[PDB]
Amino acid sequence: TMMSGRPGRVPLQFLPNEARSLPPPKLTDPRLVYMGFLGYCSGLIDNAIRRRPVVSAGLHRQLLYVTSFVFFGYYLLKRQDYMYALRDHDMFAYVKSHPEDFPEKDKKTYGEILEEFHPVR
Amino acid sequence: TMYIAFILSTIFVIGFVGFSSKPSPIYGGLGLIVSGGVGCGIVLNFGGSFLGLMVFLIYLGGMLVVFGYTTAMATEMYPEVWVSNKTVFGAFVSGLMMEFCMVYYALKEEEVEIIFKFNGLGDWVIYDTGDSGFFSEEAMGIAALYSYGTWLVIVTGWSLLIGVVVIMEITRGN
Amino acid sequence: PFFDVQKRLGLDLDRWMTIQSAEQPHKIPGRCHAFEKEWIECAHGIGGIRAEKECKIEFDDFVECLLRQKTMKRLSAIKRQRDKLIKEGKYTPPPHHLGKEDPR
Amino acid sequence: MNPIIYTTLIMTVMSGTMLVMISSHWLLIWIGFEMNLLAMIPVLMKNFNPRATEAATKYFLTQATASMMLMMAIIINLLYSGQWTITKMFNPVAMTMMTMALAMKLGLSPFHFWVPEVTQGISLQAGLLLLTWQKLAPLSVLCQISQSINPNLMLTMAMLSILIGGWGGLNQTQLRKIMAYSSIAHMGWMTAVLPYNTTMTILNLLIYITMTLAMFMLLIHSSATTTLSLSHTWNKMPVITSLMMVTLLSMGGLPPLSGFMPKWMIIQEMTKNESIIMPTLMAMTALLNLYFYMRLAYSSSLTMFPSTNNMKMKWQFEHTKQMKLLPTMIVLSTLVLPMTPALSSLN
Amino acid sequence: AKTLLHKYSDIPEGTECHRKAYASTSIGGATGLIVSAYSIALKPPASFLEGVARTGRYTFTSAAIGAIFGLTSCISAQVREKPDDPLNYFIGGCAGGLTLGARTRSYGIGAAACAYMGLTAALVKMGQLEGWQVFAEPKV
Amino acid sequence: IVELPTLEDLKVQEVKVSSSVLKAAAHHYGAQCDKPNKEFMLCRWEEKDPRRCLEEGKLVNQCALDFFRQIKRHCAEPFTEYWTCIDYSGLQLFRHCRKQQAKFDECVLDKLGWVRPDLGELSKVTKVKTDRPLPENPYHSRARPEPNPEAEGDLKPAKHGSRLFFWTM
Amino acid sequence: MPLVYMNIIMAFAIALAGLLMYRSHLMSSLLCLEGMMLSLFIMSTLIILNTHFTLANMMPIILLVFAACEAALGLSLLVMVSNTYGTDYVQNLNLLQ
Amino acid sequence: MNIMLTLLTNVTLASLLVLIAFWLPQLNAYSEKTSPYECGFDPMGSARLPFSMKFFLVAITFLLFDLEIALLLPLPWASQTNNLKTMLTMALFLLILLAASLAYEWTQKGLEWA
Ligand SMILES: CCCCCCCCCCCCCCCCC[C@@H](O)O[C@H](CO[C@H](O)CCCCCCCCCCCCCCC)COP(=O)(O)OCC[N+](C)(C)C
Repeated sequence: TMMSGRPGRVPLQFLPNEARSLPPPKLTDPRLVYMGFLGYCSGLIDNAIRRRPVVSAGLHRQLLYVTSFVFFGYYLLKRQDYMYALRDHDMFAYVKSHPEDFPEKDKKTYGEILEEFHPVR
Repeated sequence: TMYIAFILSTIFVIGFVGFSSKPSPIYGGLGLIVSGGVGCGIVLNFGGSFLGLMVFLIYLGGMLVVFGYTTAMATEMYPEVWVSNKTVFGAFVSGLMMEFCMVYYALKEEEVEIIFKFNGLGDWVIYDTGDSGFFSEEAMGIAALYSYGTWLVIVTGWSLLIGVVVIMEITRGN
Repeated sequence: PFFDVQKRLGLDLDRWMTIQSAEQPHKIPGRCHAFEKEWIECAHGIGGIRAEKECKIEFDDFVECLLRQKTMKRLSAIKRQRDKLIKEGKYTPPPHHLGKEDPR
Repeated sequence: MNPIIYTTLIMTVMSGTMLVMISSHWLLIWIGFEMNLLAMIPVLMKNFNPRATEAATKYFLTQATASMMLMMAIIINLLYSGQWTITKMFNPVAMTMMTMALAMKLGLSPFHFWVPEVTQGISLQAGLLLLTWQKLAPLSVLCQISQSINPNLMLTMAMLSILIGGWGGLNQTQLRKIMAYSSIAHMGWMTAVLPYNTTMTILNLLIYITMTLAMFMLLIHSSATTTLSLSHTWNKMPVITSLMMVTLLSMGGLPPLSGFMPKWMIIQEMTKNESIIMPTLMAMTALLNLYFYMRLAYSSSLTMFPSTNNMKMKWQFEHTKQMKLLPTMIVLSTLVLPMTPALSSLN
Repeated sequence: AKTLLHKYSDIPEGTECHRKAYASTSIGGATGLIVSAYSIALKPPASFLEGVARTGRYTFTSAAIGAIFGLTSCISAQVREKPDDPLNYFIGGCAGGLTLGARTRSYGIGAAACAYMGLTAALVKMGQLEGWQVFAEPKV
Repeated sequence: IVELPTLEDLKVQEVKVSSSVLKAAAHHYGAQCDKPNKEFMLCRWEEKDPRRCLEEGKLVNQCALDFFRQIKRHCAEPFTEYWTCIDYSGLQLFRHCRKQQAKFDECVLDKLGWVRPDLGELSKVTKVKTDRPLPENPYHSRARPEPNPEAEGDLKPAKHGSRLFFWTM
Repeated sequence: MPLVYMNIIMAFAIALAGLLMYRSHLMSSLLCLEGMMLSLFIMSTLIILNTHFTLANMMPIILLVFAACEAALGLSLLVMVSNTYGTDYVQNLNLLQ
Repeated sequence: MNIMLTLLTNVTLASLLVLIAFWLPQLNAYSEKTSPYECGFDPMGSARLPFSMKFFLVAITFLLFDLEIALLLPLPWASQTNNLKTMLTMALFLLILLAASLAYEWTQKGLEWA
């Protein structure tokens, strides 16, 4: 399953205190504003399905939708960055854990190496 | 020894041979009666007596009666006996030869090759010392259900209750 | 999604019924409590995967504790051996009338 | 049946699945399915038809035998390891049966034959609920026993579910049977990747549920059923047919659309495992799955089947009893593609 | 059983054509019994003698296909003596369809069966050469 | 290959009093014989192997023998008058006889002079000194395999994050 | 594993094959299913009696309950199907296997 | 053993009574004498379908109470558990639901018996 079952950590909490230290996404992270428009269009279809005079009507509820999805979108972004930062951390710790299996291979240059040439004909 | 528990297992299995073959539900009800008493006997041999008497009571004293009601609702004229059709009787014989092959394998005394190995010999061999004070393991073992296992009691209560509700919401619809 | 809410809330409402040991009424021992106890003490931070390697021996002894499989194949081999000797050997006289009844 | 009882049933179904998602002990899982069943049958019997009755007969009969095989295989597991915790199973002859039992519970082929039929026998409400909520619990346990699965056995049903989920989909007219073959086809994609990486499964699951919520809310909104019945809707409330088109394409997984996100993560995962051929056959057949979504699109929005006259009076009357959750279920099931990475939230 | 395919797998190369051909005949027979089994299961024959007629049909056909495939393949191996390239199976593949073409008494189905069965077999050999995993282990 | 004690070394003359007779006076037997007894069982539950404590298992036998030797010279006729009353019931219930216990308990409390324990007394757990070591590892067992490291540092932000496919950030 | 267990397991296999050979009026199937139930019960109880795994002495009865419970439900459906026909499996309205 | 012996002697006893019941009077059976009784006049048809919802509508409720009493049985032994307050609620609990189940039937007019 990976990550799940990792030592330490507790099950249902949405977001570890071990996070927090990661910077929060900034207010106008483009992904986030995209959550905005996602909510926007949902709010619009909400009108169009129920006839309605689309756009101008219910501008109220439309604002509710966009605030909704941008709101949830925020925390969801926080957990996103937390998770990726997490796998990066575990990965590096593991590469220190087994230096032998992750050799620091010597880097021969092009002059040093031969390679077959295939003429175009 | 007597192998009595094992021969009971054999009568059990043929109880399912005549039962799993499908010759009017009533005779199958007989099949589960025979297999039922044989069952409670077999589990009685290890001394889990309370359970064997649960099944001999709760099951056979309950179920097969209510099946003795379904047939009143189903029946159809000229119900078939086991002998009354070539596929039914053919099926019963079909069970008998197989189980008999198993008993022949018991005569072979070799570990069974089918599916996975059956270690063979008499049943007694697996027993261990049953030493205890003035109480059977079973007694407090099931008595534990209330004090020490409330959760199951909750879900069983809830389940049976809403099962009654379901019976309502099926039969009332008509 | 193995939600483990029962763990986070600590309700333990299910966990007790698990395992051969784990406190049983009137402290009645499991028939195979020991091999099980060792085998679980072997099992923690090793977690699942490496556990099927390193703890194999313990689980094995626990298996034979459960089924008595091998001791039965042996004991069967002896009892079947004895038939060959049945004419060549007379076994033991006491079984029939030895000190085993004096023994207690 | 008055709402106060109906809601208790449906809530005890929710409980009857939540219980599977909580308990670690096996016996509580088999109890989870078992309670789920009893509470699932009656809700299929609302309105009640001579047809619906034998629908429920099908469903019960298969679910009962499935639960039976499952409990048997649990008991055999216990016999050969004396445990109750989920974890690895310790005896392949048992393990394959737990896989079979669950294979019926998902309705994967060749166990699948009940699902297209049962769907036919019930209203789109009970139908939708059957094709979404019932798909949770058995998957909820498969994710827990992904560790020891015998991948051969899993990929074979996982593929055959896609072929049968295809060929049986080209043939039918009335939509409910088609929705049945759609779902029976997606389950092939879920259960395929399961041995390799469960998080992709759960992702695909979420998309599937969102999708089929979109469709069934739409069919409810138009009360269409047989394909022709759907055909008339273009004139009355053009929007919703003009939206069935899209959600159908998202079923089809045309790449800008959200429904492409499942396949395109799946292909990734399996490709890390090598196993390069299997996803190619799978992805090729998924096309065949698409085609009847397209034909169904032709009956509906893209082209106008002749209207019946009687429709005209119906034009005066707005639809009512709006279903709040719907618009979001459309939008999430479509536009969300540049939000794949968020999948890692599922870790 | 896997032991049977394992039996067929130890060709070696193509030596002793009969030894191989018997095994391919065995596999073809197995698949024939399975197809017959589901066919009887899902198309209730009515009058059981007709059912055994059916199973005799499929079993004999698939067994035949396996036989002729196996021996043409090994013979080609023992004649061209190339003998390792995938095309070495392909003839047999092409041959196999014709066998199927004969029982069906139709040029069409025989013609198509030639081509596709041929390509499938060729891919199989190519796969033995390349260790293609079809059902790869979780590894990841 | 398992180690075993010789057939002889275990051998000890048995207590051979019948169980009813045994029970009739055992209520005192717990009260008097004791130190070897609790030493024994504590020795047993320590290391579980019986062979280890078998010798104390001899010592308790002989101790009980001395107990009855103390009995027979004094109370006996009252004693037999008692257990004969008890053995008559197949439930072995104490309630059925009782009155004789007046005879027996009095003849002992005078002629050999020491009290019967009250009903609430024997059950309580007893403190017991002992010189022999408590066993190292009674299960014997093996090594505990080395736990996976719980290594940690702190979380620097992901190197480019969400590195999958075309996504930049 | 001792032969007796093998025998009960086989009784299960027959208690399934009987359910699936499946013929005529379906009441036979509810029987065969209950037989299956009983075999699982017995096979469980013998085990819990074996290892003195005492807590699990509670399970078989609980098993029994729900299992019996679903069967108790099953008859009701049969009633309904019996209600319109006088039961037989041979008559099914639904199309496409 | 003990019990199996008494079972065998009882059943053999009864079977003995059967055999001395048939192979004894030694007289003439014949048709119409052997025809089924129907209070004189011949039956209008062999027994068929005395159908009633009012059978199962309650009989099923029997079955689901009998399963309940099956859970009631452990009670006498459970009473001696070390921790009754943990138990006692449940001891009451099921009975409430038993009653509750009945109560639900009592007034949905599902209990028309007969
Ligand atoms: C009647 C009609 C039928 C209705 C049926 C539909 C029901 C849908 C239910 C969907 C289930 C979602 C799960 C949400 C529960 C919240 C609990 C949450 O906190 O769980 C935590 C974990 O956090 C969750 O992962 C948060 C999930 C949030 C859901 C959305 C995530 C991003 C969606 C990706 C797709 C892109 C769409 C995004 C657009 C907004 C703790 O779990 P953990 O102990 O750690 O691990 C469990 C094991 N797992 C990972 C295998 C499951």
